[PDB]
Amino acid sequence: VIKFRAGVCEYNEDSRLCTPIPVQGEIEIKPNEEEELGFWDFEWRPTEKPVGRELDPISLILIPGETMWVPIKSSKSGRIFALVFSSNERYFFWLQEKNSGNLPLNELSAKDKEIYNKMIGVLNNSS
Amino acid sequence: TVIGIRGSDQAIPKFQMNCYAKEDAFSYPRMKYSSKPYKVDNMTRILPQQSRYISFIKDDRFVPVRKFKGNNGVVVLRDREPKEPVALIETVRQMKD
Repeated sequence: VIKFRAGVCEYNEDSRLCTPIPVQGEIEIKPNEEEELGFWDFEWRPTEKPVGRELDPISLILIPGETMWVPIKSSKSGRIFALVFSSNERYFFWLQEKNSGNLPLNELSAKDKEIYNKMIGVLNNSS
Repeated sequence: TVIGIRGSDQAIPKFQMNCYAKEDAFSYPRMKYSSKPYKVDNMTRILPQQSRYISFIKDDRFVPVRKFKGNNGVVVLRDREPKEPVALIETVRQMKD
């Protein structure tokens, strides 16, 4: 599946966060769990130490077609996966891999250049 | 192997339970019972016997129900006091597994 670098943070429906929130692993936005449905179940798993945490339902369901990648718009600190669906359902995936530095004009977040258009696409991709 | 393990999912808290054997973990390649603390009980050489001149400390968090079952390989200090000190230890398992 298309794979991504983050844990599964506190989804943080509101009250912008990424307080430390372990769940250190790789959450992977992927075509549900069957690799078929437009649903993206966000595949989380360490080969890592996530301080014994998941905060993910074995992977995180996504309602397709209204999913936009909010860059980390409503900016707080470094990266999270900021999946803002209804601005309620918002699913945040805790930044673990921070690479190529925090970069502007992609996510405005700690890990973007790769993962931004990865997260951009995977939410906006046809598959 | 002598490795702390747990009577639970394993924090691998390791300790050298220290009851003395005449030391054959010290009898081993380069390249009896004094009931005194044995030097070092954690993995390596041991012996099924040099196992069995050693006994646990009760004072750690974890204690076996079997009163030093006597078998190095089988390890498993049974887990009496988790989420605490006796720290944490891991393995390639814990890495991948």
